[PDB]
Amino acid sequence: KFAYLSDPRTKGELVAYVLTKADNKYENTIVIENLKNNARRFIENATMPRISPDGKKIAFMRANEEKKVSEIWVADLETLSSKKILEAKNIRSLEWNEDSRKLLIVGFKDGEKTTFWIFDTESEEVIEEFEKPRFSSGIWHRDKIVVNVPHREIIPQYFKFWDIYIWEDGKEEKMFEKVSFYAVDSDGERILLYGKPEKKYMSEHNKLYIYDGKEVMGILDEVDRGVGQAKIKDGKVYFTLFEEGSVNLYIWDGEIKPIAKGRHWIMGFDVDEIVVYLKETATRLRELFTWDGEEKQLTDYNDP
Amino acid sequence: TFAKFAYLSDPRTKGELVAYVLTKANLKDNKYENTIVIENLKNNARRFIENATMPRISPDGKKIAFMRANEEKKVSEIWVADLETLSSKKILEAKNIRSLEWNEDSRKLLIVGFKRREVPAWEKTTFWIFDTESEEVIEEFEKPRFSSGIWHRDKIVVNVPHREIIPQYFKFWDIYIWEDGKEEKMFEKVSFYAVDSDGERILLYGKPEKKYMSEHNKLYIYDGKEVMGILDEVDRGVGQAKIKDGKVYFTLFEEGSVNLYIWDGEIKPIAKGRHWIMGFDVDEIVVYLKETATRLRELFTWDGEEKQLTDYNDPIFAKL
Repeated sequence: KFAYLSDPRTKGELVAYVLTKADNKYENTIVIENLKNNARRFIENATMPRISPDGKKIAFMRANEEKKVSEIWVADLETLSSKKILEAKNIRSLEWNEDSRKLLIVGFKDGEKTTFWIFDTESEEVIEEFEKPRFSSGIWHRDKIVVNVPHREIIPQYFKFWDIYIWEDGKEEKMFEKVSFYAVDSDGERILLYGKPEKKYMSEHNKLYIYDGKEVMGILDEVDRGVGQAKIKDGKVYFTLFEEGSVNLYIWDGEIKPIAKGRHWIMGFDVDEIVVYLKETATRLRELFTWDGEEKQLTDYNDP
Repeated sequence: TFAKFAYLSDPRTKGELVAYVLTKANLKDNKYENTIVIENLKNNARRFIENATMPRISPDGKKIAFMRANEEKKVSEIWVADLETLSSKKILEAKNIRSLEWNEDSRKLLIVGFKRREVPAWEKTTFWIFDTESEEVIEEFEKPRFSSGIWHRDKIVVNVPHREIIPQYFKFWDIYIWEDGKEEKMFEKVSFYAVDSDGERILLYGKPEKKYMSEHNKLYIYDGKEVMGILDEVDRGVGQAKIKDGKVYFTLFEEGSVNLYIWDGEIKPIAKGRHWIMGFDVDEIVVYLKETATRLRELFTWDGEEKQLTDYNDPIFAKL
């Protein structure tokens, strides 16, 4: 079989991704590549690569058989002394704080709870923990956490709605009540919201909105397309659109401009100093590319 | 602070009967209460079942199955009311109920849900077949979490998530057909799942085979020969879909509206306009909930022509 790439990530001039190949069973491996060197590192049986903004550390998930546990590890990129920091039944998200110190882990140990752990690198331990209803999710907003929780109602509902809180040190305030979007990213100032506008919950497409404490501002209101994945970085939002057989990557900075548009589908991207993504085509499996204004191919596992 | 209104959900029809859930604030007990209303289309006569949701009228119009929440036990109960003998009873207790569906014979009842200890719509999944004649559960089986099932004549078509160990993100399903404790695989690792059957054709919902798939779910019909798409050339999201006598009834999300259509080899509108259709059903007649910018959802029928059946929220203004 071929090499199947997942979960492209970048910070500084490092890029990382998951490589899936088959011996017995299928095998995941994190590859870490420097973009002025091209030498590669290897974490075996690892998934969910997340590297700190400052580039000193990488967190990851390792699947574990027998105990049937999902493990969270953290390692120094230099010395590479990895250590297991947490165990859970399942992990839904893993995200570094801007300070390259705190890690947010969301996962599962009426009914079930989503657990949010905050790991500290200096203490070298989990320092806070809280629980929310099921299907909850969260993201860092500076040192606060923006938490999405499903909207609970006694009146039967046809559409699915969300409450959104901002959380800090055990206390929280409700941002939105019964809305049709949820928070997916933040640049520490603007929160990026994915979904449908308030009262137009019956609308056709998932789109994007920015919120800073003043008003909710759509950035795709007049584009009749649906969004795949989106990120925000320094006030600019990077996002993928479903467009007639293709999935294309765009940037918004007040104007929508294309990063990677064509007969392809972009399946995962990340952006720090340089935009990185996985692009697949009809004939070729997804390879890793970079984009600094111009596209460059970084991987060629599936040559043929 | 507001809620002065009646909130309608889950429209159903069999023969000359329609039913739905009416939800309303009890100003005495200070909480919302769900009531099933059963209306006869010939004379507009109504019947009520208090403290109930999930109305399911038996094909022969002689029974209704429904769900009752026990707040104090944290369990959902399945009940059956006999509209002829005017009696009802609890037939099953479970933690949660996913679906409730009568067999064509108005005797067997398929319940899918989650057992109790000791896509807009109104660690194992358990499937129960309850027999109203025998008055007991006659078949019961478990599948992995997030499985689902529908009747296909006297068989059950079962959708099971295709987990596989190749980590991914497009959702795949295996689909089996089940009878008398034995099953057969019909589809292996497909990006759709069975949502309805008319006894002959199976209606499938999901995303195209092959690389192309992406934004919207689509509708497909399995006829015993090939899986055929019926909306591949229409770039719109699909809501709910049902198949009856080989015709497919479905909602599309179009430009801020949600419209109801019928497919019979070509697509024709049933209820198209600046509105949203919030659930529908079809037997001899089509029934649906329709909401607008200025009006909360009310019940409507369609037999070639639209007729408004309810006016709870505008009882003076609406019916002139």
